Amino acid sequence: SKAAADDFKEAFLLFDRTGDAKITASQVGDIARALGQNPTNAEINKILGNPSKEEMNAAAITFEEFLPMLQAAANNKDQGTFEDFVEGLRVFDKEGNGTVMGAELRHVLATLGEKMTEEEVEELMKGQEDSNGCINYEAFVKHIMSV
Amino acid sequence: RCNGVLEGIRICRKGFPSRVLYADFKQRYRVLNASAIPEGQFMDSKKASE
Repeated sequence: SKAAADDFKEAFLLFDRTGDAKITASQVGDIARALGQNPTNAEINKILGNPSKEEMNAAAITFEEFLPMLQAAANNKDQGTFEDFVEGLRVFDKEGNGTVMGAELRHVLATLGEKMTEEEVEELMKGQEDSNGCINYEAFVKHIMSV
Repeated sequence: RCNGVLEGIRICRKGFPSRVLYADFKQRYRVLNASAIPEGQFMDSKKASE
């Protein structure tokens, strides 16, 4: 709305590697996340196809399409409730203390639903899981929602 | 019918219908959390599915 945030246009100049002021359709998922929006990858996929837009063939972009797609994704930020994120992992391990065994969270984050690479899974556990093999998800989900 | 076989099936189906045999369970679904389900199925034919 501007509140006209012109820093979204300045961040589009940091993600366009050619400097022509266009951003390919394959970068739009990760740049919506870098502007403070977390649409799921199936949602980013649907919307695209919904609009008869094929992410399979070469794509370019213009700021005039990327701005309204970020504004259509911005209504879905009401789905980001931290009660359900901590209660999900609290149902994932027994006893009254928030600890996932290391390999349980790593294999679930790579193979269940939207596949996260094991390189990204190791980069998200690095520091929050110590050598006991127990990830405290009270501080883990706190630090994941700090970015 | 007269055996009781068909009546045992009935009573079963009232309950937990579909019942998967463990290996038959491994193979077909390992792929779901591939790493952790495969390990389970291989490590203990039963304990695996678990």
